Amino acid sequence: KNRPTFCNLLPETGRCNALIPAFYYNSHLHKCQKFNYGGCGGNANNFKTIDECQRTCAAKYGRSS
Repeated sequence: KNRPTFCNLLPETGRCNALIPAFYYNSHLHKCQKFNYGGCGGNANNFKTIDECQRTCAAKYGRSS
């Protein structure tokens, strides 16, 4: 019943940091935001780009063919 609001949740890199296309939605920004990740931690809020980040936290767009 209705999705969660993890988009507001605060993820964790895992005491690390490295250039990686990690992306998630920010309510204050009302859009997606890219964050840095390496491979130590990782919370629910964490995608690979604005695409998967827009269909999971934002609305749905035309993506099939």
